[PDB]
Order: sequence, then structure tokens, then C-alpha cells
Amino acid sequence: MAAVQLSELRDRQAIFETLVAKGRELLACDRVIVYAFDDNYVGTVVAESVAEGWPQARDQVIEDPCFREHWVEAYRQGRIQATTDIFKAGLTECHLNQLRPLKVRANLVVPMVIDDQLFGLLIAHQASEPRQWQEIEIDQFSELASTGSLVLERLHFLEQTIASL
Ligand SMILES: *[C@@H](C)C1=C(C)C(=O)N[C@@H]1Cc1[nH]c(/C=C2N=C(/C=C3\NC(=O)C(CC)=C3C)C(C)=C\2CCC(=O)O)c(CCC(=O)O)c1C
Repeated sequence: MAAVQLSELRDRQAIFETLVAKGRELLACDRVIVYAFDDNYVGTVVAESVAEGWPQARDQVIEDPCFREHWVEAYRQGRIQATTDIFKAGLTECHLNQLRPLKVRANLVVPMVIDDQLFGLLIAHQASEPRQWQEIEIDQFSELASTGSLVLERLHFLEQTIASL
């Protein structure tokens, strides 16, 4: 017994909705969202997860590509970014304006690459208060993101190869 629905589980969103599901439990934060950079430098709305009391940010499509200047390369090397508060970052520039609405008081990012390529990044925002990430929590969370590459690598290839069939 495992519910036919479970066996028929093959939705691309399922595998994605899961990662974030664990992230919340793993990081033990208050809010978490998944975003990637498609061929438009736009934060792809992979999956959005917001704890009770907070609205769904999925209604907000990351307009800021951040592609400008150096940045993508930062993750291309597996750089770790931990900002207790994006408020003390890039002042006098576009940030709080687009970050205030989401009520994101904490910003944590971890690089996720596939076959030496940039796919996306997992972010965890605490809407209740800014928390200092734990050395172990960062590594564990980074592992969760790296895992997605394992699946994507298989599907991304198999899915594409299938069409070439
Ligand atoms: C303002 C939007 C802007 C313009 C215009 C521009 O040309 N550059 C600058 C973009 C920018 N933003 C940061 C800092 C951060 N970026 C992220 C990641 C995101 N971009 C998004 O659109 C979203 C969706 C919510 C995210 C999550 C984050 C988390 C930060 C802050 C944390 C940190 O890195 O400390 C920068 C970096 C500043 C620099 O120039 O070095 C730039 C250029």
C-alpha cells in the first residue's frame, strides 16, 4: 500500500516541492523559496513555500536578474553567501524595495550546479526574525541543494535524450 497517486508521482514540481519541504525542516526556518535562472535571467518560479500566517510570495516574480556585473561567477565556483540582513548590503541601491514586501528578514543562499553548470539556488528567508546560520546547518543545507543536481542530472539528460529518440 502506498496510494496509487504516490506511485504515479512523476511531476517535475513534486521533486522540487520536496527539496523546499525538507529545507524548512532542515534549516528549521520560517519561510523558504526556490528560484532558478532560466534563459531570461529571471528567477524561475520553481516552488514557493511559506509558513502559516505569511502569504504566498509565488505571486511575485523576481524581476531583478542580478546578472549585471559579476555575480553568476560567484556561484559558479560554489561560493557561500550568508547575509544576516540584506538591509546592510548594497545600500542606496535596489534591494529593500523588492525585498521589503516578501518580509524577508534573513537571507541565506547556497550554490547548486549541474555538470559544472549553473542551474539554480536554494534560498531560506526567515520572516519572523534574522537568524545566524549554523556552520553545520549551512553544510547540510548546501547538501540538500547539491542533491537536486543528482536528480536533475538524470532527468535533465534522460528527459532531453527521450525527445531525441
Ligand atoms: C538592484 C536590483 C541591482 C541592480 C539594478 C543592479 O544592476 N545590480 C543590483 C543587483 C544585486 N543584488 C545583490 C545582492 C543580493 N542578491 C541576491 C539574490 C537575489 N536576486 C534576486 O532577484 C532575488 C530574489 C528575491 C535574490 C534572492 C541576494 C540574496 C543578495 C544579498 C545577500 C548578499 O549577497 O550579501 C548584489 C550584490 C552586491 C555587489 O555588487 O557585490 C547585486 C549587484
